[PDB]
Amino acid sequence: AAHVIAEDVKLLQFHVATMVDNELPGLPRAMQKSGRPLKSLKQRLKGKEG
Amino acid sequence: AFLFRGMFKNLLKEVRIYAQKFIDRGKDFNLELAIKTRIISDGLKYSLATGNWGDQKKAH
RNA sequence: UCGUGCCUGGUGUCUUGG
Repeated sequence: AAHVIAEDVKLLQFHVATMVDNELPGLPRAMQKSGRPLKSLKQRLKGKEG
Repeated sequence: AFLFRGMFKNLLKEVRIYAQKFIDRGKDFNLELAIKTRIISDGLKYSLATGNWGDQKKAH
């Protein structure tokens, strides 16, 4: 149904989008249950240490 | 004192849900099991250990 | 009188060095 599929593709939109980039303006952040934000592919190469 | 406020509030949230799950059955509820010891004992011990002045889930 | 060998830690934070 359109509503449940929309929830599936929006949360899919969230996980795929957070994979590359875990720093969105006005968007929740991907975090491990171990209490830390995930290092996305962009975070592997963004900063001074990437 | 800043800590102990929040840590005591947490345990009032525990005893809350524990009273609820138990009255709704129409049974009676017991506070000894409701009292989550690991709030104080671990929160203190945590903040004094890491240095993070907060809760473990909002530690950033 | 004998014949086998590189395993091997990641994450954060405070202190301190020029």
